[PDB]
Amino acid sequence: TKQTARLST
Amino acid sequence: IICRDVARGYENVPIPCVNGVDGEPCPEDYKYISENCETSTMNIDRNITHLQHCTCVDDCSSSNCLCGQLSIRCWYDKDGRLLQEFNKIEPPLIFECNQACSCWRNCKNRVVQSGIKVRLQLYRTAKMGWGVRALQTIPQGTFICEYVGELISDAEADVREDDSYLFDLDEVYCIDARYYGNISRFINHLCDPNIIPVRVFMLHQDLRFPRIAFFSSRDIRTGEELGFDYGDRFWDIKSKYFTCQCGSEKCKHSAEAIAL
Ligand SMILES: C[S@@+](CC[C@H](N)C(=O)[O-])C[C@H]1O[C@@H](n2cnc3c(N)ncnc32)[C@H](O)[C@@H]1O
Ligand SMILES: [Zn+2]
Ligand SMILES: [Zn+2]
Ligand SMILES: [Zn+2]
Ligand SMILES: [Zn+2]
Repeated sequence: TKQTARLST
Repeated sequence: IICRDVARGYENVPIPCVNGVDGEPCPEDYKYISENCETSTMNIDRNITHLQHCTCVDDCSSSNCLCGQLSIRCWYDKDGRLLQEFNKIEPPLIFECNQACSCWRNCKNRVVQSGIKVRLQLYRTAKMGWGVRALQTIPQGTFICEYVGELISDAEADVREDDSYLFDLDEVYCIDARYYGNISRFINHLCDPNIIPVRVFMLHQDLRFPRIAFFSSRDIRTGEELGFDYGDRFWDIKSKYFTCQCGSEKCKHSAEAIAL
């Protein structure tokens, strides 16, 4: 779980 | 028909911008770049002696091509489109031929490195701001464009105030297309996507830095918006600020679906 939104494959 | 080319001549083809929906001018709060940039010390491994390469003197259509083998097989057909049986849910890593290979620049394993071929348009959508649509028919498996922007660390991405354009490359690195980006920064999320991102290696094989390539996952009609599934690492965070407007009956992130 991260603090910022990440698009991903 | 508002801007003739948002790429300012940097792509193989112009990418016009139009707005037939509201009064917002074509966007200019970013720097268009056609290839990934660095803003800190990254030291991508470009050692040519480090490159795995093939010894083919044909067009690299044979199964003996090492570069194809690194990719499990070369997934490009004679027209540079992904094979139908390409794994669209869990894509393999693609290793294109490179400058260490014996083959010529026109071999069959160099699709992404050759850049944009299809006619695209930046346009204003009804409900998701700017988006990208096709100005032509695009058969399934066609290379569209690369997700291009600012290469930053995992740590740096996570203190970025604007987290609307962050793409995780896999301890990992991230492409932020907020301040620096190409046409891909404008592609919206669709719960019923027609393109998929694929990790590709070309002029280097530094595994920290795959390049992100979008291919059509099905045939696309002229005028259809392009979109991919951004994924849960995006929506888990973002849904607490806004909901999905893709309008699909299968929508997973609508105001409703979240409530249901
Ligand atoms: C990579 S940008 C896409 C380009 C954006 N529409 C623009 O005008 O700059 C991602 C942002 O676009 C908007 N967006 C993308 N897909 C959306 C969707 N399916 N529903 C609602 N907003 C979306 C959200 O604001 C999201 O943070
Ligand atoms: Zn080869
Ligand atoms: Zn090769
Ligand atoms: Zn080759
Ligand atoms: Zn949706």
